[PDB]
Amino acid sequence: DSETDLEALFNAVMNPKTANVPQTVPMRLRKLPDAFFKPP
Amino acid sequence: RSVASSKLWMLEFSAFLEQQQDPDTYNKHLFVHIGDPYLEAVDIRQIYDKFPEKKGGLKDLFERGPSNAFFLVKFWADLNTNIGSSFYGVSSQYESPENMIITCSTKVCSFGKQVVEKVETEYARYENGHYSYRIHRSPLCEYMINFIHKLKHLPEKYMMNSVLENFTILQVVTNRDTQETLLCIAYVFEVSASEGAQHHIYRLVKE
Ligand SMILES: *C(=O)CCCCCCCCCCCCC
Repeated sequence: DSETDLEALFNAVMNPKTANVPQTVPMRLRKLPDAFFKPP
Repeated sequence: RSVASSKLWMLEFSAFLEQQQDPDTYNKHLFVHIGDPYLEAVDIRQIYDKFPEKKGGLKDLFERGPSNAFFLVKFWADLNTNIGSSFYGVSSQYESPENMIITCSTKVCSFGKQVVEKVETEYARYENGHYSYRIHRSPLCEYMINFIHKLKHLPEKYMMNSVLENFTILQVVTNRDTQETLLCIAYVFEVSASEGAQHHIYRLVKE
């Protein structure tokens, strides 16, 4: 496999059943500023 | 002057698509744009996993300092545009009290791994009691053009944000001769929902 595979990146979201990418902590679950996800 | 160390200020940053309708008619769409005060702080450790590691990576750069050169930019990218007669470009402008030769490295990353790097060398022009540096209409690399195409062909908007969770850009502006970090900007992305492009700028700190 390759982490930098562009097709794999998009396939993971389009076809979740066949996802083969690293598993990550979503940004919204991190210790980040209050308005980090609230646009100005 | 938000994105500013003691030695360099980025006054402008824009990524755009320019479409030539005819020889005298152009349509420009901005994907993202930036154009003294203290900024909100982000614990840099919260984002190390999203950027290159090892020597020359974000941790190594941050530890070497100076601490006031490191920034995190959260972009809401405007993807609402018609995607032979297209030019994808990035423009940026900087100011410094010093006459330097600068190098700008821009690394595109997936899952914190470097995919592509663009490296540009810029010389100073004297301007109104300071020195100005401009990267003018730098061609967007093919990877980024490909990425944008794939994003727009995603059936749903939530899918775009999901992909963008693991897409980052690291910009490191260096004094070519001294290797001092003049600016280091970490970029993270969501897609704009409100109808345009927006941003938050943060200072990166040790804890
Ligand atoms: C190739 O040359 C890589 C250099 C990247 C320049 C940074 C431009 C920022 C791209 C805007 C992201 C919009 C997609 C959501």
